Amino acid sequence: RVDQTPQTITKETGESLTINCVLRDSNCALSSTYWYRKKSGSTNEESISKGGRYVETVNSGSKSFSLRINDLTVEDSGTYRCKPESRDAECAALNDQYGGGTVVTVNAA
Repeated sequence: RVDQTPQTITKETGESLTINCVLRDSNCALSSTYWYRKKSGSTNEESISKGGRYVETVNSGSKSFSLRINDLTVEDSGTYRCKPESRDAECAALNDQYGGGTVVTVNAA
């Protein structure tokens, strides 16, 4: 199970936010990690390219990974989710588990 927190975030333009995910109840190693977002109202789930304003931090030992997004704009509003992937029947079945989502609101400032 992927525990993603918080469930909602509201920030002003220019601020930053951090989402945290932890893979629990699994024997699987945290090998690879992915982040996705669907812009508010949109159909399209987009992959998030790590780097720049999107700063991922990983702790392999605790199977925790977080995304800090800096310099927020209105266009960052959306639903975000995380997904681990493992290199074991169970671990093929970690590349099917996602975090439960974070609704992000960034207000014009």
